[PDB]
Amino acid sequence: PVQAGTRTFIKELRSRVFPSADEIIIKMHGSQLTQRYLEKHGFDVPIMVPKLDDLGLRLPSPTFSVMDVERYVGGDKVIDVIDVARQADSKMTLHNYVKYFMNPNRPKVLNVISLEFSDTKMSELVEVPDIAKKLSWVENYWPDDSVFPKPFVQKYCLMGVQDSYTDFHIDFGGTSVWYHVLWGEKIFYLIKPTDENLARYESWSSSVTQSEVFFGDKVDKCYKCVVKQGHTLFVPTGWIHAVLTSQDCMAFGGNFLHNLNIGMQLRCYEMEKRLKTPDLFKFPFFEAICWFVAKNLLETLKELREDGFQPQTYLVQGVKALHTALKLWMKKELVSEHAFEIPDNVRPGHLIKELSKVIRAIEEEN
Ligand SMILES: O=C(O)CCC(=O)C(=O)O
Ligand SMILES: [Fe+2]
Ligand SMILES: [Fe+2]
Repeated sequence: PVQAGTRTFIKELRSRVFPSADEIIIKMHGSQLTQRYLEKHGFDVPIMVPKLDDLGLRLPSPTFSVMDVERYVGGDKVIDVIDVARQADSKMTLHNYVKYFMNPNRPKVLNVISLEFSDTKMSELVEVPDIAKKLSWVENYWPDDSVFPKPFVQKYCLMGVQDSYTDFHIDFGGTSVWYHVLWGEKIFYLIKPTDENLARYESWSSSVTQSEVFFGDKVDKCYKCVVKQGHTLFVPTGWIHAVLTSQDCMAFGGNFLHNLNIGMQLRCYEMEKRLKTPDLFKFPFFEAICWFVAKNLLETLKELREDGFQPQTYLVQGVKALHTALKLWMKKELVSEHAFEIPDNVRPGHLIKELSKVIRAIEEEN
């Protein structure tokens, strides 16, 4: 058995020659990446932006070190660290990790991918891509008067040593993500969320041998995408991926929900419940925001309707998806676990009704 994360597993991973990510990803300029563009062409595949020009992405120069991160963040903060060889979660202090990171003789391969710092002094040193902020649900529909706290999943600092490996997974809540390498290099293994691939992934996740079975071998194509320094990668909803730190690296990233692929976002969330993924603890109120969005998307439609216009395809599909989800969460035999997530500004029974007819119309009036 070849265990994920081990020196042996890495020998095989580094030797396989996967189909190039160039077969599917789109490379564009920071200026080309607009909400307008996405709403027409769709956001169904990874988008690569080689130069950060025009992304609105601001961050410390290529010399920003791991030592600086400890200063700006505070070596005291306890962080989640990954023992890659054992594919297990550990704990440490930003101080001890840096000490480990800088020692030339690393006795083990440890990785940091969950350090959220928007609540620290290192936050001012970073501004996320404008596109991410334009699409982000939290950026557009989160009321300043809710009881639920606003989620901080927009700024992560990643620091991994050579050969750190994150096994295949789908980002929490089915969120999209942006990724930038300050220095070093990351290698992404990307799998398209085809119905076949999603079923198989959920199967592989709920099987004991998951760690001895390379998921890349269970699908038709596993695209190798090399993210070199200065590059920014945008991974869309539901994409299954694994990442390998080919060399000591520091990168930044963030997660965001949007109106383009609501169907896939709802499918990935429901799957993550079925597998009881500890990751979902990062978007505790995914359902709360879904109600907020439904109210807004209902409005947009009510308008286009009362003025004789037909909505864009993705918007009907998306709203129709929210409809099923909201209705499922209200079932008498289930509402007891979803209830607390219903905002006090929304009338559950009523909203699901307004959605029902608005969808009824569009479907019939077409
Ligand atoms: O860097 C890693 O090892 C994993 C990163 C990742 O999965 C992400 O940004 O969505
Ligand atoms: Fe991920
Ligand atoms: Fe968001």
